Amino acid sequence: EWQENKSWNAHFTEHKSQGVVVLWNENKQQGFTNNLKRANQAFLPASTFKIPNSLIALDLGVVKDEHQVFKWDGQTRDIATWNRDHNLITAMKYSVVPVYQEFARQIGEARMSKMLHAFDYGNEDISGNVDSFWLDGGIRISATEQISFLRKLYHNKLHVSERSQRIVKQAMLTEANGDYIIRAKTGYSTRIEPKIGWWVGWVELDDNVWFFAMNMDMPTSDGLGLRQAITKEVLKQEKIIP
Ligand SMILES: Cn1cccc1-c1cccc(C(=O)O)c1
Ligand SMILES: [Cl-]
Repeated sequence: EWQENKSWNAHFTEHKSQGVVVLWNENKQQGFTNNLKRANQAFLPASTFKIPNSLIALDLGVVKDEHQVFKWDGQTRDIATWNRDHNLITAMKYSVVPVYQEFARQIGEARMSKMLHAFDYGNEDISGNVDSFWLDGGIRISATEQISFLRKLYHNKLHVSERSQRIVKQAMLTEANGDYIIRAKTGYSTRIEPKIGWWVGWVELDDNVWFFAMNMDMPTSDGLGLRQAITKEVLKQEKIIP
């Protein structure tokens, strides 16, 4: 069941923004969104694609473990944090595209396509460059499809090893305190209109899990912090976090 709560739109209007937040109450098997239509609109995943990409690279042995160092190729890029060595944890933390492009090249088109089909991921279309299709290719996924994929990951039900799923969930760790744990991944799609920002993941509580997927229009990088801030405003309104 899906329920529409337009009162969350105030959190977007407050910041002259437009977007969608989708929540799923795992215990109750109930979903909530401010915009049912946009919740099912499929967009490029951009760096949220680092979740499946990590899973595939680990299961195929392209990445050995979360400590393997992927050395910087020496090309100075516009993101300072990318011009350094990384492991899986830091590469997800800083959304280090060039590390994941190398992964994708080693995975290859055929294994990439097969895995995404096995994951039931979005429209399963990797058309484009094997090392950029999640940024400017044919793959599309909606906020509700992100949640359905993440639920499989949470439960170790994806068709990769349990170990691979455990490592990626570790790498998704974003915030933890005495009240909740957030495992999540941001995205920023700039190469093809509409430019949007993503945040997808879940909130672990003592006795429930709330999955979330949000996206919002992002004409400039100035608003990127609104991805987390708006989501948290919704979570606070629903009393999921303090
Ligand atoms: C600052 N920036 C401009 C374009 C892309 C980025 C960027 C780099 C690293 C992480 C993130 C993020 O969304 O978390 C964004
Ligand atoms: Cl952890």
